[PDB]
Amino acid sequence: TLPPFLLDAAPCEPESLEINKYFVVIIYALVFLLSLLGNSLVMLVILYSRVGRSVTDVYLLNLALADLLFALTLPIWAASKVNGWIFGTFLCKVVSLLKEVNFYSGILLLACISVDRYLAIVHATRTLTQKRYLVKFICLSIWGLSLLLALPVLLFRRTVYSSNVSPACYEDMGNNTANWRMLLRILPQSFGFIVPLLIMLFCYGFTLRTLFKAHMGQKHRAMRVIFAVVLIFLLCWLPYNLVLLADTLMRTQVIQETCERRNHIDRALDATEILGILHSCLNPLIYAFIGQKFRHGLLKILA
Amino acid sequence: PRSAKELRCQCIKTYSKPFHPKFIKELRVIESGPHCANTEIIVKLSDGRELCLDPKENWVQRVVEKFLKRAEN
Amino acid sequence: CQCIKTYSKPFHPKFIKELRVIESGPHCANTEIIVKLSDGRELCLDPKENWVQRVVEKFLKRAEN
Repeated sequence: TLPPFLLDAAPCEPESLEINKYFVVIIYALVFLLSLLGNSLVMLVILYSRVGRSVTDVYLLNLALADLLFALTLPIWAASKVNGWIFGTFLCKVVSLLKEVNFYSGILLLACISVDRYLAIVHATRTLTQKRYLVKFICLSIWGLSLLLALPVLLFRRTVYSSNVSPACYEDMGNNTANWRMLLRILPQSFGFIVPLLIMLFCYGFTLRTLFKAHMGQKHRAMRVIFAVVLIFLLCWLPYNLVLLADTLMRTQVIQETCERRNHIDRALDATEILGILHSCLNPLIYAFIGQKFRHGLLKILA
Repeated sequence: PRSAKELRCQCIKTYSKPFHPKFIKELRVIESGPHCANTEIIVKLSDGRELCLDPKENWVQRVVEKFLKRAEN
Repeated sequence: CQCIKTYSKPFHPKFIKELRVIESGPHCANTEIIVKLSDGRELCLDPKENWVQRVVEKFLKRAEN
């Protein structure tokens, strides 16, 4: 008849804050507005004149559409972050499908642009360069692959009502949902980070190697642009994937699990999601408006 | 009530030393679901400290049943 | 206390996701039972009602699987 006492076997209760909520709302609204304006301007510049529509123009059009759809979906995500998912199951499914489809499409389009530049520079004089005039079919295939890879979100998502937390547009795959979610996370980290990252690194490394050996007067600017693109992609996507892998390891008990680490991982996940959302706004500047053609077009249109 | 994009179990480990039910005042049982793969039993102690019991261990069922029976009276 | 009124319409236990029991004491007079259902609603159940007692036992037995 002795009190059992407490020896760290206590429920780990999550910590809630409201400043982060207001900051998240402001950041999401700013990102929404910037992405909308930039993507609309890119689309208008490309579509105003049908003269000189090259492969890069098609790629940029597809990328702009993807980013515009992502930004258009953002506001409901911001509201959900504010007060959890109150909008119902059907909207959860549809919005998640749109968001993930556009995310996959954007990443794969960046990879395709990298391959296009590799072919256009490294193999400029060879006969392989002629194989880059299949932009329409390649873009259609990328969109189809994104739609295929986004199916699990559509099929296995609904509204989950928990006790410690507000309702969430989560996945409900049964009593064993955690393991299936961990497995399904393999697709975003393989066809979303690792494969595009390797393709981009290979292509841009060889492109830089060829450029450094040339004697043109414009080598420096192209090299700086390539470095900026690669660093932007890394800064945007590496932290989120690193934190996701850390969470996956923590759940599997490969790394020790404690309340402090869980709270830190949640905070890092939120911060890294906010950080990675900036790609929809930074793509138009990095890929489209850093070129003379688009700037001249923008100047001409305003006449 | 906050919001999170990762749902986790509420108990990391469980108390293992059997103890008399007289020290229990409040009980909570959470069925397994999307949030956690195992049922969770959390009990308040006499002094206010909270504990996580093992849902499948033998003595836990006895203790929970005795507490509920006594409270129901 | 944490409960005021209790539902008077019995419902199938299959919707009960979470259960909580608070014994009477200095804080209140009658033991309180709070159930969180699949649809997000929170209900307070009177321990003295037979249907409440049966539902609690059914939920407890199911949760032990």
